[PDB]
Amino acid sequence: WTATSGSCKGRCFELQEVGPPDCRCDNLCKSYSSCCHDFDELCLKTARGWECTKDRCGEVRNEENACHCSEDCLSRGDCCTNYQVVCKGESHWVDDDCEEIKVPECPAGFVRPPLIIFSVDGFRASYMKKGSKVMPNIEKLRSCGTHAPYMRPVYPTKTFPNLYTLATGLYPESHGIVGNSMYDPVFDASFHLRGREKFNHRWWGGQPLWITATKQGVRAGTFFWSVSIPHERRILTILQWLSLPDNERPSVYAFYSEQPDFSGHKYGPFGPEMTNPLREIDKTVGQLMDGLKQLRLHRCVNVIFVGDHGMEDVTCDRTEFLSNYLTNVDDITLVPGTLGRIRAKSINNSKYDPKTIIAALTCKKPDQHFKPYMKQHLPKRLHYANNRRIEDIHLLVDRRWHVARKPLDVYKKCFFQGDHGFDNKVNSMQTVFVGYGPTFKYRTKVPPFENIELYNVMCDLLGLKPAPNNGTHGSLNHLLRTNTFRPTMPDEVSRPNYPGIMYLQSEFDLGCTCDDNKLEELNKRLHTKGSTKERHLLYGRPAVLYRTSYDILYHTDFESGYSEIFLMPLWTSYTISKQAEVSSIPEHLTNCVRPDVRVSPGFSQNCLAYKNDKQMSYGFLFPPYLSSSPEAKYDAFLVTNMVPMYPAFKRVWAYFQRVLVKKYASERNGVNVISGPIFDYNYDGLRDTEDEIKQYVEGSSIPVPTHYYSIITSCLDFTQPADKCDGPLSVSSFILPHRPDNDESCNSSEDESKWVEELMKMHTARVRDIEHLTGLDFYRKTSRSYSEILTLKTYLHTYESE
Ligand SMILES: *[C@@H]1O[C@H](CO)[C@@H](O[C@@H]2O[C@H](CO)[C@@H](O[C@@H]3O[C@H](CO[C@H]4O[C@H](CO)[C@@H](O)[C@H](O[C@H]5O[C@H](CO)[C@@H](O)[C@H](O)[C@@H]5O[C@H]5O[C@H](CO)[C@@H](O)[C@H](O)[C@@H]5O)[C@@H]4O)[C@@H](O)[C@H](O[C@H]4O[C@H](CO)[C@@H](O)[C@H](O)[C@@H]4O[C@H]4O[C@H](CO)[C@@H](O)[C@H](O)[C@@H]4O)[C@@H]3O)[C@H](O)[C@H]2NC(C)=O)[C@H](O)[C@H]1NC(C)=O
Ligand SMILES: Clc1ccc2c(-c3cnc(OC4CCOCC4)c(C4CC4)c3)n[nH]c2n1
Ligand SMILES: [Ca+2]
Ligand SMILES: [Cl-]
Ligand SMILES: [K+]
Ligand code: NA
Ligand SMILES: [Zn+2]
Repeated sequence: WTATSGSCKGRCFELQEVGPPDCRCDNLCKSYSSCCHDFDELCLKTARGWECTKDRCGEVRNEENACHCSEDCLSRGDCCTNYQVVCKGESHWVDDDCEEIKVPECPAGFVRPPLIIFSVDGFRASYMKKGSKVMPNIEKLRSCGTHAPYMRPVYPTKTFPNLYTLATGLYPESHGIVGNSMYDPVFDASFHLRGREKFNHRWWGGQPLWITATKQGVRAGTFFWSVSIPHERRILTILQWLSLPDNERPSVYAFYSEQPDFSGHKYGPFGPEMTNPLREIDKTVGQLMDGLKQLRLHRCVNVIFVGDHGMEDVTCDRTEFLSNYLTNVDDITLVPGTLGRIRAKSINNSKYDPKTIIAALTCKKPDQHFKPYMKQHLPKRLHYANNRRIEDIHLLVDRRWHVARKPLDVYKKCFFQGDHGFDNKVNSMQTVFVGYGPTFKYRTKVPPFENIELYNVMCDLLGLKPAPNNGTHGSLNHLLRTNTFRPTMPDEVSRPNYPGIMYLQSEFDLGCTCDDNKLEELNKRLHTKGSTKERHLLYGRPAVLYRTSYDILYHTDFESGYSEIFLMPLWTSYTISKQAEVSSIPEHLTNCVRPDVRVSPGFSQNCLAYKNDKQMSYGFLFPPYLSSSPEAKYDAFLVTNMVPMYPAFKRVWAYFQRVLVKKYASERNGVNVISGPIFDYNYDGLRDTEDEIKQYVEGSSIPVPTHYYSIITSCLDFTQPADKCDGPLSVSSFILPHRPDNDESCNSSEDESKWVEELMKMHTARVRDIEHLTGLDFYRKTSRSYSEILTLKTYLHTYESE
């Protein structure tokens, strides 16, 4: 109940919200049906429109007007945005040359430059170039400020997940808004776009920017606008808030536009009807900037122009129907559209089986436009699993397609021509970023980056300490003129042991077998003391950031950090020059495994466990194919270089090591490779402790990895070889799921040259994703600045075209 018989007199767009049943006068009251009776009349004036005209100049203040052209309007802070232009001979902000803003030029009483976040729904990244003729204000922001060619949204590329990621720095799995539609089994409640439940605070985790600001004594403008409040009135409200006295004036403001997304759904991303919505967004930007100039704030405010996701062409006829795959289509609930989430219709139904649902949806049709996954098997780069709100069964839908349960669902819900929600690597889902202001750089282009990074930067801009989040603070320092955040490398927690030769061959009973001079004896010894280490370990050894017991092991061709707890390397490092040659495993060595005389039998794997385990085989981290000499090849068969691998996965791994590593070394002028195992049994994206491991090689304590990673580094200037690089680095990485079958690749019964690289590209990763998953910190010793290394660690190689 609201006693809607209070009044909004002097309260229009009040900054603190009042508690029911007192009536509300804030920018959200409409959405709760709780505005006072007189809100429309007092707070939403429209008389005479939004612009001054010649004849309105110097008028007598008429308080009924939407905005004013009278003499006192400036000191009142309520002129139409074009007042100085029409009535004072001033130019529009867009018609002024840009001039570097070296320092904030702010009115007395401002303690920090304000921040205005201008967010645009469905603003696809290519609109910046393709709509540039009809967006002169936006284009001036872009070319004068700091801009990226595009910004990567989070998955799913829906509106609420992305806006809340912008506000918090968190993946949807951590903030809790994991789609536009959700069921939470603990609350037994549902969350929907339409309606009441979405206003309940228990949906919204982490700490959004407005709460971070408030807690630290920075005042925030209310960020959200009821849909019926027109854009002109939102701008005028922000500009009025900017005229408040110093003790009441917010320091951060948000404007939100429902366009161009609204029209993109109806007409497709490039429908000829899309020109008008883009013109209108630009007109609104122009109104803001003209209004800031009038208040002498246009060289004082930092403005962020940011999208939530792009838009793709999608029509009704590109719909796959689960009823064409499943016989039991009625025993399931599907969350449909550009992603699929499947659960049982009834938890009382004990004959529902996710296993058989997945199998019935797997590679069933020659051009099938979606792929089913258990959520823990989704590419780790999506960070889309660790939430009770995310259903165990997920469908990744091809760009341009929809998935629905039954055909009745589509024609009884062609309406739409655009949609979004797909994999966040898809070009059409990319969105925009432009920063303009004293704290941003002047005329600077920065590389594409992920929207999870912006919360830290907005905190920096406001002098706030960010709540814990998924950004990597410092990775966007290159956007900023000042206010940079100077991070330190994390401290190593465990230092390694460097074992020498301590065991005789005969002490090992591992059931392993192998068919195996003063000039060359001095050689082997030096190699084992780390003589070639500067060749194979180019950026220092990775730091171990948790408490554990491990050994550094040196060899001619590679170096490893061997874990006595997990019985295998945490990491193996080697360099393959452009000239390197691929050999094969000689026949006498096909099944050779050799004890490592530096490592006790008790901390070694054993061959017997593999013989016994009919499901599990083994592979090697440093590949025998890339040995530098027949003598060095024996090192590759050490029991300490061995890892557990399903035969189905060995097909993948063998092709990567035999063909692809050499291919990248040719193409990139040498590569440094670091590979290792990952254990993430609870799919939280974080290194498992040993008591979290759910699977072991049968009869033994050898833990089975959930994934294998590799980080492949070279010189960005590929005229210099990877091992002699004078400047910036270039990286690509991956985190391959370690699976007992290749069901994920529909073409797997073909030659590895037809499917393996495609699989690896799907599982592309950031070095930072590998760091969370292993508790290691890479690139500890380079000649580059730490900020630059942080940027490199957040890089994702996406394999999309331009
Ligand atoms: C992305 O960045 C984020 C932010 O840094 C990272 O997530 C953090 O990870 C931390 C490490 O795992 C985690 O720490 C835990 O916090 C527990 C306290 O949790 C509450 O308090 C915080 C702080 O205010 C709050 O943010 C939390 O909010 C969560 O929960 C509610 C709903 O339940 C949501 O509204 C909200 O969205 C958020 O949900 C998300 O996080 C939880 C995990 O906490 C997930 O389960 C959800 O799916 C969702 O993703 C909470 O209200 C604390 O209790 C934990 O302590 C246990 O573990 C420690 C280890 O030190 C152990 O020593 C203790 O004994 C204790 O164990 C006890 O509980 C166990 C479980 O019941 C039990 O088995 C034991 O026997 C013990 O009884 C733990 O320290 C932190 O909460 C989150 N923060 C957020 C915001 O998500 C994230 O890791 C990053 N991702 C990547 C890939 O890097
Ligand atoms: Cl239909 C619809 C959908 C969303 C909105 C919003 C809306 C606007 N800004 C938001 O966050 C800002 C965080 C800082 O960075 C910029 C975005 C949020 C997040 C809470 C989800 C929602 N206002 N009106 C709406 N109407
Ligand atoms: Ca884990
Ligand atoms: Cl959704
Ligand atoms: K076996
Ligand atoms: Na297959
Ligand atoms: Zn939309």
